[PDB]
Amino acid sequence: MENFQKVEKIGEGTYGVVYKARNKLTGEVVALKKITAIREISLLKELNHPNIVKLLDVIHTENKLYLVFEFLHQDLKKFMDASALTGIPLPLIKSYLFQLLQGLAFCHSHRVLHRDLKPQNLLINTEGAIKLADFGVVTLWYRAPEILLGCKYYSTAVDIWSLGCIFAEMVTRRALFPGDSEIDQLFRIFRTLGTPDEVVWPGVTSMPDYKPSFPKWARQDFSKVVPPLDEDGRSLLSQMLHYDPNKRISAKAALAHPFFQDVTKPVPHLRL
Ligand SMILES: COc1ccc(CNc2nc(N(CCO)CCO)nc3c2ncn3C(C)C)cc1
Repeated sequence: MENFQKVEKIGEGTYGVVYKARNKLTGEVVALKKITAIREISLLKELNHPNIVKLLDVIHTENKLYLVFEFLHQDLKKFMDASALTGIPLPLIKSYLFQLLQGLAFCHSHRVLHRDLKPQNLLINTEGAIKLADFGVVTLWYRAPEILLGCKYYSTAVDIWSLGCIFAEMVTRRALFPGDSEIDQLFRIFRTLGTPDEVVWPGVTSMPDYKPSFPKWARQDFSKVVPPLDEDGRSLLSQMLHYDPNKRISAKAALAHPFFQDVTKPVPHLRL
Protein backbone atom coordinates (compact mmCIF):
# COMPACT_ATOMS: atom_id res chain seq x y z
CA MET A 1 0.00 0.00 0.00
CA GLU A 2 2.79 2.53 0.62
CA ASN A 3 3.87 2.29 -2.99
CA PHE A 4 0.34 3.47 -4.01
CA GLN A 5 -1.68 6.69 -3.40
CA LYS A 6 -5.45 6.15 -3.43
CA VAL A 7 -7.18 8.71 -5.60
CA GLU A 8 -10.80 7.51 -5.08
CA LYS A 9 -12.97 4.56 -4.19
CA ILE A 10 -14.52 3.34 -7.35
CA GLY A 11 -16.44 0.31 -6.27
CA GLU A 12 -17.12 -2.49 -3.90
CA GLY A 13 -16.61 -5.61 -6.03
CA THR A 14 -17.68 -8.96 -4.53
CA TYR A 15 -14.27 -9.79 -3.01
CA GLY A 16 -13.63 -6.27 -1.57
CA VAL A 17 -13.22 -2.54 -2.05
CA VAL A 18 -11.74 -1.21 -5.36
CA TYR A 19 -9.74 2.06 -5.50
CA LYS A 20 -8.33 4.05 -8.38
CA ALA A 21 -4.69 4.58 -7.35
CA ARG A 22 -1.35 5.87 -8.65
CA ASN A 23 1.94 3.93 -8.41
CA LYS A 24 4.31 6.24 -6.42
CA LEU A 25 7.31 5.05 -8.49
CA THR A 26 6.04 4.09 -12.04
CA GLY A 27 3.52 7.00 -12.17
CA GLU A 28 1.08 4.31 -13.46
CA VAL A 29 -2.67 4.76 -12.69
CA VAL A 30 -4.15 1.39 -11.65
CA ALA A 31 -7.16 -0.14 -9.96
CA LEU A 32 -6.36 -1.67 -6.52
CA LYS A 33 -8.68 -4.24 -5.08
CA LYS A 34 -8.27 -4.97 -1.37
CA ILE A 35 -9.61 -8.36 -0.31
CA THR A 36 -4.72 -22.28 -2.09
CA ALA A 37 -5.96 -18.79 -2.94
CA ILE A 38 -2.34 -17.49 -3.35
CA ARG A 39 -1.51 -20.20 -5.91
CA GLU A 40 -4.76 -19.82 -7.92
CA ILE A 41 -4.50 -16.07 -8.02
CA SER A 42 -0.82 -16.27 -9.15
CA LEU A 43 -1.98 -18.50 -12.08
CA LEU A 44 -4.37 -15.68 -13.12
CA LYS A 45 -1.39 -13.35 -13.65
CA GLU A 46 -0.53 -15.54 -16.66
CA LEU A 47 -4.01 -15.50 -18.27
CA ASN A 48 -3.40 -12.47 -20.55
CA HIS A 49 -5.76 -11.50 -23.37
CA PRO A 50 -6.83 -8.18 -24.94
CA ASN A 51 -10.36 -8.71 -23.67
CA ILE A 52 -9.39 -9.64 -20.15
CA VAL A 53 -8.56 -6.92 -17.63
CA LYS A 54 -4.80 -7.35 -16.94
CA LEU A 55 -3.84 -8.42 -13.45
CA LEU A 56 -0.58 -6.55 -12.93
CA ASP A 57 0.49 -7.82 -9.48
CA VAL A 58 -0.64 -9.84 -6.48
CA ILE A 59 0.57 -8.35 -3.11
CA HIS A 60 0.14 -10.65 -0.07
CA THR A 61 0.72 -8.99 3.27
CA GLU A 62 -0.65 -8.80 6.85
CA ASN A 63 -4.06 -10.66 6.50
CA LYS A 64 -4.58 -8.53 3.34
CA LEU A 65 -4.38 -9.58 -0.29
CA TYR A 66 -4.23 -6.65 -2.77
CA LEU A 67 -4.71 -7.18 -6.45
CA VAL A 68 -3.35 -4.50 -8.82
CA PHE A 69 -5.21 -4.33 -12.14
CA GLU A 70 -4.99 -2.16 -15.23
CA PHE A 71 -7.51 0.65 -14.87
CA LEU A 72 -10.42 1.22 -17.30
CA HIS A 73 -12.50 4.41 -17.29
CA GLN A 74 -16.02 3.09 -17.39
CA ASP A 75 -18.07 0.00 -16.78
CA LEU A 76 -20.86 -1.30 -19.01
CA LYS A 77 -23.56 -0.79 -16.37
CA LYS A 78 -22.80 2.95 -16.30
CA PHE A 79 -22.58 3.11 -20.12
CA MET A 80 -25.93 1.25 -20.45
CA ASP A 81 -27.52 3.74 -17.99
CA ALA A 82 -25.93 6.64 -20.01
CA SER A 83 -27.26 5.27 -23.30
CA ALA A 84 -30.78 4.36 -22.10
CA LEU A 85 -32.71 7.13 -23.91
CA THR A 86 -31.30 6.27 -27.24
CA GLY A 87 -30.04 2.72 -26.85
CA ILE A 88 -26.54 1.46 -27.64
CA PRO A 89 -26.22 1.32 -31.47
CA LEU A 90 -26.54 -2.29 -32.77
CA PRO A 91 -23.09 -2.29 -34.39
CA LEU A 92 -21.48 -1.39 -30.96
CA ILE A 93 -23.60 -4.08 -29.21
CA LYS A 94 -22.39 -6.63 -31.75
CA SER A 95 -18.77 -5.51 -31.39
CA TYR A 96 -18.90 -5.77 -27.58
CA LEU A 97 -20.63 -9.16 -27.77
CA PHE A 98 -18.00 -10.43 -30.24
CA GLN A 99 -15.09 -9.21 -28.08
CA LEU A 100 -16.52 -10.69 -24.93
CA LEU A 101 -16.96 -14.03 -26.73
CA GLN A 102 -13.27 -13.81 -27.71
CA GLY A 103 -12.33 -13.27 -24.03
CA LEU A 104 -14.51 -16.17 -22.94
CA ALA A 105 -13.15 -18.47 -25.70
CA PHE A 106 -9.61 -17.71 -24.39
CA CYS A 107 -10.40 -18.26 -20.64
CA HIS A 108 -12.43 -21.36 -21.38
CA SER A 109 -9.65 -22.85 -23.48
CA HIS A 110 -7.47 -22.58 -20.31
CA ARG A 111 -10.33 -24.14 -18.32
CA VAL A 112 -10.94 -20.94 -16.31
CA LEU A 113 -14.56 -19.88 -15.71
CA HIS A 114 -15.76 -16.46 -14.61
CA ARG A 115 -18.98 -17.64 -12.89
CA ASP A 116 -20.19 -14.12 -12.07
CA LEU A 117 -20.47 -12.06 -15.27
CA LYS A 118 -22.61 -8.89 -14.95
CA PRO A 119 -22.56 -5.46 -16.64
CA GLN A 120 -20.65 -3.96 -13.69
CA ASN A 121 -17.77 -6.42 -14.32
CA LEU A 122 -17.49 -5.56 -18.03
CA LEU A 123 -15.14 -2.56 -18.55
CA ILE A 124 -14.82 -0.30 -21.56
CA ASN A 125 -12.37 2.25 -22.94
CA THR A 126 -12.40 5.06 -25.46
CA GLU A 127 -11.04 2.90 -28.32
CA GLY A 128 -14.07 0.63 -28.45
CA ALA A 129 -12.58 -2.24 -26.44
CA ILE A 130 -14.52 -4.12 -23.75
CA LYS A 131 -12.86 -6.38 -21.20
CA LEU A 132 -13.85 -9.05 -18.73
CA ALA A 133 -12.97 -8.18 -15.07
CA ASP A 134 -12.81 -9.67 -11.72
CA PHE A 135 -13.09 -13.36 -12.19
CA GLY A 136 -14.76 -15.40 -9.41
CA VAL A 137 -26.95 -7.81 -2.13
CA VAL A 138 -25.41 -10.28 -4.61
CA THR A 139 -27.18 -9.89 -8.01
CA LEU A 140 -28.80 -13.06 -9.32
CA TRP A 141 -30.02 -11.66 -12.64
CA TYR A 142 -27.30 -13.33 -14.71
CA ARG A 143 -27.05 -16.72 -12.96
CA ALA A 144 -27.45 -19.87 -15.13
CA PRO A 145 -30.35 -22.21 -14.25
CA GLU A 146 -27.95 -25.12 -13.46
CA ILE A 147 -26.43 -23.02 -10.66
CA LEU A 148 -29.90 -22.11 -9.39
CA LEU A 149 -30.92 -25.82 -9.39
CA GLY A 150 -27.92 -26.82 -7.28
CA CYS A 151 -25.45 -28.35 -9.74
CA LYS A 152 -22.10 -28.22 -7.85
CA TYR A 153 -19.90 -29.02 -10.89
CA TYR A 154 -21.12 -26.59 -13.46
CA SER A 155 -19.15 -25.72 -16.56
CA THR A 156 -18.04 -22.98 -18.95
CA ALA A 157 -21.64 -22.86 -20.13
CA VAL A 158 -22.57 -20.73 -17.08
CA ASP A 159 -20.63 -17.76 -18.63
CA ILE A 160 -22.38 -18.11 -21.97
CA TRP A 161 -25.73 -17.97 -20.18
CA SER A 162 -24.70 -14.72 -18.26
CA LEU A 163 -23.46 -13.14 -21.51
CA GLY A 164 -26.68 -13.99 -23.30
CA CYS A 165 -28.61 -12.23 -20.52
CA ILE A 166 -26.35 -9.14 -20.90
CA PHE A 167 -26.73 -9.21 -24.77
CA ALA A 168 -30.58 -9.13 -24.32
CA GLU A 169 -30.31 -6.22 -21.84
CA MET A 170 -28.10 -4.18 -24.20
CA VAL A 171 -30.67 -4.62 -26.93
CA THR A 172 -33.91 -4.03 -25.00
CA ARG A 173 -32.64 -1.66 -22.28
CA ARG A 174 -34.26 -3.78 -19.56
CA ALA A 175 -32.76 -6.67 -17.62
CA LEU A 176 -33.97 -9.96 -19.05
CA PHE A 177 -34.51 -11.87 -15.73
CA PRO A 178 -34.41 -9.40 -12.80
CA GLY A 179 -34.96 -11.83 -9.92
CA ASP A 180 -34.82 -10.74 -6.30
CA SER A 181 -34.45 -14.18 -4.70
CA GLU A 182 -33.28 -17.54 -5.98
CA ILE A 183 -36.77 -18.76 -6.53
CA ASP A 184 -37.99 -15.57 -8.17
CA GLN A 185 -34.87 -15.79 -10.50
CA LEU A 186 -35.64 -19.38 -11.45
CA PHE A 187 -39.37 -18.64 -11.93
CA ARG A 188 -38.70 -15.60 -14.10
CA ILE A 189 -36.51 -17.86 -16.31
CA PHE A 190 -39.25 -20.54 -16.45
CA ARG A 191 -41.98 -17.94 -17.24
CA THR A 192 -40.06 -16.76 -20.28
CA LEU A 193 -38.24 -19.93 -21.57
CA GLY A 194 -40.80 -22.53 -20.31
CA THR A 195 -40.45 -24.74 -17.26
CA PRO A 196 -37.69 -27.13 -18.21
CA ASP A 197 -38.37 -30.88 -18.40
CA GLU A 198 -36.66 -34.14 -19.41
CA VAL A 199 -37.33 -33.45 -23.07
CA VAL A 200 -35.38 -30.18 -23.35
CA TRP A 201 -32.94 -30.88 -20.50
CA PRO A 202 -32.21 -34.56 -19.75
CA GLY A 203 -31.37 -34.97 -16.08
CA VAL A 204 -33.08 -31.76 -14.94
CA THR A 205 -35.63 -33.54 -12.73
CA SER A 206 -32.82 -35.19 -10.71
CA MET A 207 -31.04 -31.89 -9.90
CA PRO A 208 -30.60 -31.16 -6.17
CA ASP A 209 -33.03 -28.29 -5.94
CA TYR A 210 -35.44 -29.39 -8.61
CA LYS A 211 -38.96 -29.91 -7.25
CA PRO A 212 -41.77 -31.75 -9.10
CA SER A 213 -44.03 -29.15 -7.63
CA PHE A 214 -42.52 -26.34 -9.73
CA PRO A 215 -45.27 -24.70 -11.79
CA LYS A 216 -45.21 -25.70 -15.49
CA TRP A 217 -45.20 -22.57 -17.67
CA ALA A 218 -45.16 -22.45 -21.59
CA ARG A 219 -42.17 -20.99 -23.46
CA GLN A 220 -42.61 -17.52 -24.91
CA ASP A 221 -41.66 -16.45 -28.38
CA PHE A 222 -38.21 -14.74 -28.72
CA SER A 223 -39.61 -12.20 -31.08
CA LYS A 224 -41.67 -11.12 -27.94
CA VAL A 225 -38.62 -11.31 -25.60
CA VAL A 226 -36.08 -9.17 -27.50
CA PRO A 227 -37.74 -6.94 -30.09
CA PRO A 228 -36.28 -5.40 -32.27
CA LEU A 229 -33.33 -7.79 -32.43
CA ASP A 230 -33.01 -9.33 -35.93
CA GLU A 231 -33.38 -13.02 -36.77
CA ASP A 232 -29.60 -13.69 -36.61
CA GLY A 233 -29.31 -12.02 -33.16
CA ARG A 234 -32.37 -13.96 -31.90
CA SER A 235 -31.00 -17.29 -33.21
CA LEU A 236 -27.69 -16.72 -31.44
CA LEU A 237 -29.41 -15.56 -28.20
CA SER A 238 -31.54 -18.71 -28.31
CA GLN A 239 -28.45 -20.87 -28.47
CA MET A 240 -26.78 -18.99 -25.57
CA LEU A 241 -29.93 -19.53 -23.48
CA HIS A 242 -30.50 -23.25 -24.01
CA TYR A 243 -31.42 -24.89 -20.69
CA ASP A 244 -29.18 -27.98 -21.16
CA PRO A 245 -25.56 -26.81 -20.54
CA ASN A 246 -24.46 -29.44 -23.04
CA LYS A 247 -26.65 -28.00 -25.85
CA ARG A 248 -25.72 -24.36 -24.95
CA ILE A 249 -23.43 -22.84 -27.61
CA SER A 250 -19.75 -22.57 -26.77
CA ALA A 251 -17.91 -19.19 -27.05
CA LYS A 252 -15.88 -20.60 -29.97
CA ALA A 253 -18.92 -21.71 -31.89
CA ALA A 254 -20.74 -18.47 -31.12
CA LEU A 255 -17.87 -16.55 -32.77
CA ALA A 256 -18.73 -18.32 -36.02
CA HIS A 257 -22.48 -17.59 -35.85
CA PRO A 258 -23.93 -15.69 -38.89
CA PHE A 259 -24.79 -12.72 -36.59
CA PHE A 260 -21.10 -11.77 -36.73
CA GLN A 261 -20.73 -11.80 -40.53
CA ASP A 262 -20.78 -7.97 -40.55
CA VAL A 263 -19.13 -7.24 -37.22
CA THR A 264 -17.03 -4.04 -37.00
CA LYS A 265 -15.36 -2.09 -34.14
CA PRO A 266 -17.16 1.25 -33.61
CA VAL A 267 -15.90 3.99 -31.25
CA PRO A 268 -18.41 4.60 -28.36
CA HIS A 269 -19.39 8.13 -27.24
CA LEU A 270 -17.77 8.12 -23.70
CA ARG A 271 -18.24 11.04 -21.40
CA LEU A 272 -15.59 10.69 -18.68
C1 LIG B 1 -14.93 7.50 -11.01
O1 LIG B 1 -15.29 6.17 -10.59
C2 LIG B 1 -15.10 5.11 -11.44
C3 LIG B 1 -15.98 4.04 -11.35
C4 LIG B 1 -15.80 2.92 -12.16
C5 LIG B 1 -14.79 2.87 -13.11
C6 LIG B 1 -14.61 1.68 -14.02
N1 LIG B 1 -13.32 0.95 -13.82
C7 LIG B 1 -13.23 -0.07 -13.03
N2 LIG B 1 -14.29 -0.43 -12.27
C8 LIG B 1 -14.20 -1.55 -11.50
N3 LIG B 1 -15.27 -1.92 -10.68
C9 LIG B 1 -16.32 -0.97 -10.42
C10 LIG B 1 -17.41 -1.37 -11.38
O2 LIG B 1 -17.97 -0.08 -11.55
C11 LIG B 1 -15.25 -3.22 -9.99
C12 LIG B 1 -15.42 -4.37 -10.97
O3 LIG B 1 -15.46 -5.59 -10.20
N4 LIG B 1 -13.10 -2.33 -11.45
C13 LIG B 1 -12.04 -1.96 -12.23
C14 LIG B 1 -12.05 -0.82 -13.00
N5 LIG B 1 -10.88 -0.74 -13.68
C15 LIG B 1 -10.16 -1.79 -13.27
N6 LIG B 1 -10.86 -2.50 -12.37
C16 LIG B 1 -10.37 -3.77 -11.79
C17 LIG B 1 -10.51 -3.84 -10.29
C18 LIG B 1 -11.05 -4.99 -12.41
C19 LIG B 1 -13.92 3.95 -13.19
C20 LIG B 1 -14.06 5.06 -12.39
